[PDB]
Amino acid sequence: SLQTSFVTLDEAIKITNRRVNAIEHVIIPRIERTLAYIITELDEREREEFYRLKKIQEKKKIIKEKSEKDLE
Amino acid sequence: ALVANTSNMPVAAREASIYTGITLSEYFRDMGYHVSMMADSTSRWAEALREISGRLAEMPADSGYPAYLGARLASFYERAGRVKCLGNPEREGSVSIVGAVSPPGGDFSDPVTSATLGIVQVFWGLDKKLAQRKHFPSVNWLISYSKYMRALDE
Amino acid sequence: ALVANTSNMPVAAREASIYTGITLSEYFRDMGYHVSMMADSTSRWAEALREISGRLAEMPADSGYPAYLGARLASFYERAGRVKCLGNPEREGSVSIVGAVSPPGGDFSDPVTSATLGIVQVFWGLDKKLAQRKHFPSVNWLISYSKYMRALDE
Amino acid sequence: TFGYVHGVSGPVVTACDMAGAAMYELVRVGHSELVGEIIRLEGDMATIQVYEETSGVSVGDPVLRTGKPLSVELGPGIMGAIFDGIQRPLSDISSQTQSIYIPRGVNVSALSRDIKWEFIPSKNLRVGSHITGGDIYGIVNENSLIKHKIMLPPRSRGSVTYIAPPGNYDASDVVLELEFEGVKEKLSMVQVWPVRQVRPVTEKLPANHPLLTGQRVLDALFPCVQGGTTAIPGAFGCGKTVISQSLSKYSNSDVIIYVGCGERGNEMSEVLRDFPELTMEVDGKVESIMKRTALVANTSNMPVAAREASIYTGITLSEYFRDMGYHVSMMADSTSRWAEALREISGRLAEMPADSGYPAYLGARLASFYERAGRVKCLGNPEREGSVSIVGAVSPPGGDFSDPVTSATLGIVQVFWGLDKKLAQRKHFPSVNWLISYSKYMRALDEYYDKHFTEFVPLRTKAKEILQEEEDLAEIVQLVGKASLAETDKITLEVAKLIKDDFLQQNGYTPYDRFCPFYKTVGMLSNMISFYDMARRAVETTAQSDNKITWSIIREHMGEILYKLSSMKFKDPVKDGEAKIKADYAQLLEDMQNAFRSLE
Amino acid sequence: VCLFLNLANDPTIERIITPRLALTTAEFLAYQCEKHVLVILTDMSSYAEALREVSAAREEVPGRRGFPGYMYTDLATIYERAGRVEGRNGSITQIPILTMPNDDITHPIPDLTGYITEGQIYVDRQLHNRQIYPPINVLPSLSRLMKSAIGEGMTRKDHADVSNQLYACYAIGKDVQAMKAVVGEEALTSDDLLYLEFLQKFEKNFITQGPYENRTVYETLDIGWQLLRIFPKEMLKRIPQSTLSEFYPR
Amino acid sequence: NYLSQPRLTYKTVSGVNGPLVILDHVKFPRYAEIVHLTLPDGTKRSGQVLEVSGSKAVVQVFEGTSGIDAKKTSCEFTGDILRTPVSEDMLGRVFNGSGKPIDRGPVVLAEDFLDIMGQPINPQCRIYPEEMIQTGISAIDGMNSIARGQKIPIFSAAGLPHNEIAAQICRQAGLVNFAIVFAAMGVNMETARFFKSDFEENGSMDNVCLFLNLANDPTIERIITPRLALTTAEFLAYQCEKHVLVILTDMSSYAEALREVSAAREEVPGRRGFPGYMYTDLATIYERAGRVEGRNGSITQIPILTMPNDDITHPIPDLTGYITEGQIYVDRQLHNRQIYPPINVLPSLSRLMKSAIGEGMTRKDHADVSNQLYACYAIGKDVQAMKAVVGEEALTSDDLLYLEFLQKFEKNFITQGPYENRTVYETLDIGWQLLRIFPKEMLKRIPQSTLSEFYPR
Amino acid sequence: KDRIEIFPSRMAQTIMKARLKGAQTGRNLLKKKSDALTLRFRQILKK
Repeated sequence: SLQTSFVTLDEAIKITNRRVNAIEHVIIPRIERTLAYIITELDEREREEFYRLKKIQEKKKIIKEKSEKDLE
Repeated sequence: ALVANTSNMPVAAREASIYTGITLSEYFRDMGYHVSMMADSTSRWAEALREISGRLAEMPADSGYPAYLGARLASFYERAGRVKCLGNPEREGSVSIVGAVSPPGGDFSDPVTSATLGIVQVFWGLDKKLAQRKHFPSVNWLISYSKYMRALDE
Repeated sequence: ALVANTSNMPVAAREASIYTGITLSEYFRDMGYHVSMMADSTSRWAEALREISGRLAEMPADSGYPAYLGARLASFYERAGRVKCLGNPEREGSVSIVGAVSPPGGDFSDPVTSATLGIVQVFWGLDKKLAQRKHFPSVNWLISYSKYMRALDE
Repeated sequence: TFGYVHGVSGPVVTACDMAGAAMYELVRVGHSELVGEIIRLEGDMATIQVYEETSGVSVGDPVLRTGKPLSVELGPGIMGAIFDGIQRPLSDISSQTQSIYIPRGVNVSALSRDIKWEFIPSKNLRVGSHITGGDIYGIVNENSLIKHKIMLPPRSRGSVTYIAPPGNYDASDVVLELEFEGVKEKLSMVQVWPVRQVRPVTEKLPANHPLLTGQRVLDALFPCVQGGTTAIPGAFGCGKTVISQSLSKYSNSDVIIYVGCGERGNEMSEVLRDFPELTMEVDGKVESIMKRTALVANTSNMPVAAREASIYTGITLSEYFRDMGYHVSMMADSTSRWAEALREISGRLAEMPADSGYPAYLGARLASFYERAGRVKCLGNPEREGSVSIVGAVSPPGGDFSDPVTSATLGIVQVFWGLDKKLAQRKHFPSVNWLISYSKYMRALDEYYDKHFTEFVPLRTKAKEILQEEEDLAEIVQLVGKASLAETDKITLEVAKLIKDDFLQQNGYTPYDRFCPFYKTVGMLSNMISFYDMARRAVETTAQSDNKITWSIIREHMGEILYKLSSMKFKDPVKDGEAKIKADYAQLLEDMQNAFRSLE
Repeated sequence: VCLFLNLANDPTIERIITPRLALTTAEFLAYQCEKHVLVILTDMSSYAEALREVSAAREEVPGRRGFPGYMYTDLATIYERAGRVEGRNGSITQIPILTMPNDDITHPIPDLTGYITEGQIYVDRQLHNRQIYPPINVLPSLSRLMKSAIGEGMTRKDHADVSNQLYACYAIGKDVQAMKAVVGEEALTSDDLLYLEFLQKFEKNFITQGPYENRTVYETLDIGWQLLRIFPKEMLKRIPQSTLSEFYPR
Repeated sequence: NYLSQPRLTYKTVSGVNGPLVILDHVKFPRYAEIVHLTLPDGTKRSGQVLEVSGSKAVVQVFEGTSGIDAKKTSCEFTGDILRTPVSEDMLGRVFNGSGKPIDRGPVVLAEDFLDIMGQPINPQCRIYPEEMIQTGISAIDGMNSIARGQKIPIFSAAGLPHNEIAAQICRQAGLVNFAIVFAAMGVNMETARFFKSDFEENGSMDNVCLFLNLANDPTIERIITPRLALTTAEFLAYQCEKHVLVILTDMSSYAEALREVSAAREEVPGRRGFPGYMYTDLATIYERAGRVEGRNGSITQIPILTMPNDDITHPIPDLTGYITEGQIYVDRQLHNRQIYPPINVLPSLSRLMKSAIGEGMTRKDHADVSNQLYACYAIGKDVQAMKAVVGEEALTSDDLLYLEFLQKFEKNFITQGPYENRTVYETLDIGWQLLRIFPKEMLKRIPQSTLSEFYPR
Repeated sequence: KDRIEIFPSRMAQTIMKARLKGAQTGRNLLKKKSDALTLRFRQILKK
């Protein structure tokens, strides 16, 4: 009984440690590298939006200044 | 009664449908009726507010939505409640508001969803996982909430 | 024949370089030759379109690229084909166009890659993992495809 | 002189009749004299970023120019002062106003006027004598420690037309008069310097001497040079005070400057409460450390420009003391809070974001600050050396060093004392994680150790190896237990335990560890590594023998030497003479050598 | 048929009008001439790219991803020209087609479309790489009118029930397929292995059509029941036991 | 001929905004001309006209705009673009970022004035580079050979010893007469001493020119710093037929200067907020390299850059990677194990190694040895990644030999002393002594003839 | 290969944080399993 238990526990430990290390060195690294890409590209969309809104705001200020100059 | 704007109706008609709906609901509420009102989606109203804001050359706030989206939604939802109606026969009407909120791409971080959740006391969070397993009515009982339990205990 | 316009030569001339290459290719096609056109990168072409847009202050689409980027690429790749040439003697010319897109960061979500793969019938997606292994040609055989295979089966 | 307000929108004030004004000139706006910087010119009009809340500023209000960009008053009366980030004197604002508040638009002169300081003119000078910038034309006895060297401003030069005789003079008295090109300059003890300009030098020297902290891990394994650039991961859980207080009490710097970069209100009052009560022994007298420091404190609701400027103010002070030939140490207790203030200015200027929302120039604004450290030959003629050491803390969210202020800081600082919550939770003070931490100055300090501590470079190298071997061996212990290791590796864990438990740990609240001199630090490590080498020789000499040495035999026959190797931390430089301390260390070397000789 | 052609070499702005011409012809044929009409719109992404080109050139305020904010109302003026009307025999069916950029279902073009159109038929890269023609992934696909298109006299009466169960079984099939990697094949139960067999047989027999097989609804539900018969009767939990007793033992 | 017309000077500063001064009333403004500005306090500054429109000239000021004044500022317009004074006398000299001398020598007495932007080298006159340079470093010379005229940068994570590798290449570089132009953009003074000292220690001064822009020097000078270095390299190579090596240090500090200028200008941003033209501007630096027809001259370049947050996909390494002929990579996974020089072969390539090898240049085997070393090191990394999941008990004896190869390889091929100089032929004999770890039949990248000529020896 | 390639959105950031908490929880649950098995395994070997 100790023999069969010992051999079965050895296989179960190997199977468990394969899953633990696959989580630690495959699944978690795919997720953390993905989350870094998501946070990066999310911030790229935020900059591209910021730049468009800023250029719009500058064109509006030009149009306002021109519209006041057109009163002369 | 029904107010019916197919999606191709002009952007302002989509906004007017919301304010018409609540004003009809308030009119029957003043009769002491326990009115209920349902909107097809407050997000479709926010898509109208977005398009209006863009055409007016306003500064947007998030995902093109106007910054006042929250104040618009509050000026809608805060017209609900039970009321002691004006004038002489004492009567208690109410307007219940069921404002739907499917978010862009299914993202519950969305401005109109978050602004709605900042205002509504109940959130029937329907979930793709339950819908995909064909479980009905598909409400997620761990994300959903109802603040009214404190009152209903009486 | 070559049409050079190296990375340090003037940015604007990248547009003229592409259009020159396809103009030549359409001429040798009208003689009935089976032309091939190489283009060492449509993204470095699209960066000329980005620069002119940024100087003109036109509104960018994704990643700064002009909104007409899709139409520029569309009206480039559609200059390919096999053709019954104009004029009296019948000829079956062709231009085959091979645009070596160079996506910034290596990322195929790049708008030039996304628009390019929208138009082209063959996509040979290379992969830095294969090039690091010195597996050359570094074609990733999962992500790649050829829509012509049904015609080539004949 | 003054312009008039033309428009206001939030902190942005547009002014007119400003045709004489300059980019980054400092302007007072409104009847309350609110501070602000000109951020644009557009003709006879200027746009002023007003620092303080503009509520109540009106069109047609006066707009008074100062003839200067953002600048620090330098002079006597800095020691003991508390400043905001723009050099306004928080102690004197308090004493004059009798208010718990800074009033919007303070105009209190930064160095207190009316105090007649004791001045001695530089006795070599005469009428008609030549002089150049950085010449010390007299000494002011502002406090017992810091004889204040008054010096000619770096851009001034000429012939002395007059110098004041020995006497008492306040900062507005004309102490020197000089002439160049037929133009007279009248000159005061107060000196004004543009805060974003580097005070020039004869030469920035290579840094070559330790900034002794009096702390075993910090001085032995991760040394910072005088003139060094360094960072600390300052966060609550790590115990950041263990470095900053030890530096403040003991370290070999003549003056200290603190910048509160933009700290939490209560955490700011901890600094301002604590330092007055700290003391140093000097020449056998006990005196408050406020005799040798100034605290540029800023709470998070101080004006954005004051937080962003506060770092540049502290270094501009530190460079003046450096030019007096003093060794300054400058603590900057959250460079991250300064980088937030910088990000807010960029956001209000409507500039485009770069990494994680910080401005493009974050890298340059950090680098051009840390390059203001170093040893120098000062300007001016008495050839004096001096330095600034910059100890600029970082605060990476969740410990994530990829945060751009943290990453750019670690891209620049040559030393990083990586404090760690895991060590602080175990009370392993000074709580420095030796695997994370590093110093690049080891090479440059070889000259100093070769001259004064010639055996120490070997010992330092061996110590780092023994600790690295502990972490590698700990994997084998976790896999297969301590019993499975070789004898060499077992004794390596025992010595690494002594190093970790009694060399690198130092409880600064105890009278024996209040400070730790470098000679005590060398003697301790010399004995631990002498034991390591003798134990390792005994083990390796008996390898493949019948009778074999092991850690248990050593602990049985000479557990007294293991007890002494721990006990050596308790030796006290105040109660014990250096000869007694050195003799006890030499006796433990002889004792262990005899003890191992009795085995093999 | 009636074909309008703007090709990728034809000028961008014409393709803004192309879909509106097609729908205007469809309104004449349907609502004035009583034709049953189908409208095909071959690439709504190229239509939205034309809106983005003109919008950017007008310096209009963008919506997300730089498309004009009005693209929702604008796409509605296209997609809402569908459906039967009072007195008419005629009817405009539409089957638009839409090139999702970056394979992204949440992209503004498919996203605003999904809100206006009465479901979407979703064609998936994964099924295509497996050589499954047509590559329709049933899970992200929907049809809002399905609940009134199917039932007694319109189809065989079981058709809602068989389809609902198959759909949940496919969803469970993809979930146990994810388990086969994340936890391993050895973690799967006999039931999970039957959902995995279902997923394989389902792609092979149900999804895979061939480009000239014209299956009736009856052949489709019959193949459906032949697949549902893989499980023990009690696993078909969404179907009423009355319907199971009529169509499971086949 | 010289410009004979006298210079105009303007006080018509219609505005100042960030690093820009906007002159007005300018008589026929010239795009990219240089302005010299005198501030109210008499400080001299310089600037370049970035835009012209009617009477207006928008001048970017190199020393920054702090202290510019709308009335009391005098802007002298030189009427011409920026020209670097050049001469061979610039070897053995040190210049700041704007090209003023700082070695306490005089100004450059020019043999000519050259446009700082250079000229586009005509693709018909460009010779394809093929003569090999030994750097002396095995991880370069054995598996990433550098051709005479190649541009190939050293990428590095922040704080890695990239300065020491670049110094060692200056000490040990030669063919299997020479000069160096060294530039650094935004270098800290502690590192500026190392570079200046190393050339003085090696006796190299008589054939090196240094441009130093320090990390606190005005950040717009970083834009001209490598352009000045190249304009000197172009004089020395293309007019004086010197064999030139240009070192450009922290092209990341150059790219940061582009990002800062781009923010101030309000350009259309590309990735991470760098300007959309960062590729073209980096090409205007990097493409000023190579041999040219009829000239014995050559510009080699070995730029260096700190990869921000170690990210190979970052725009600085990524656009540089597109423009440059392969890259040499340095890694923490080598440096933490004390493996100097910490060059990681696996991400490394040199595009010209496909020509600057074989008979007359190097031994016949070189190409084959390099490819097999790449395969064995790559498989070694893959089996190491397997061991991290399933443990070494799952690996075959062949897989364990690739893991042992990866150890022996790093310990002997990459590992090399900071002054140790190795020939390519010595490096290939080391290569074979490592390849001999496997049975002959496993060497799947090497032909049977090359094995028969070299494997047993 | 190195990443999951969900398209960049605030949804995807939420889903990837949830997947990370899922995987990290799975690691911790399986680490307890491995420790308990390891203890019994070493006990049985001595027996």
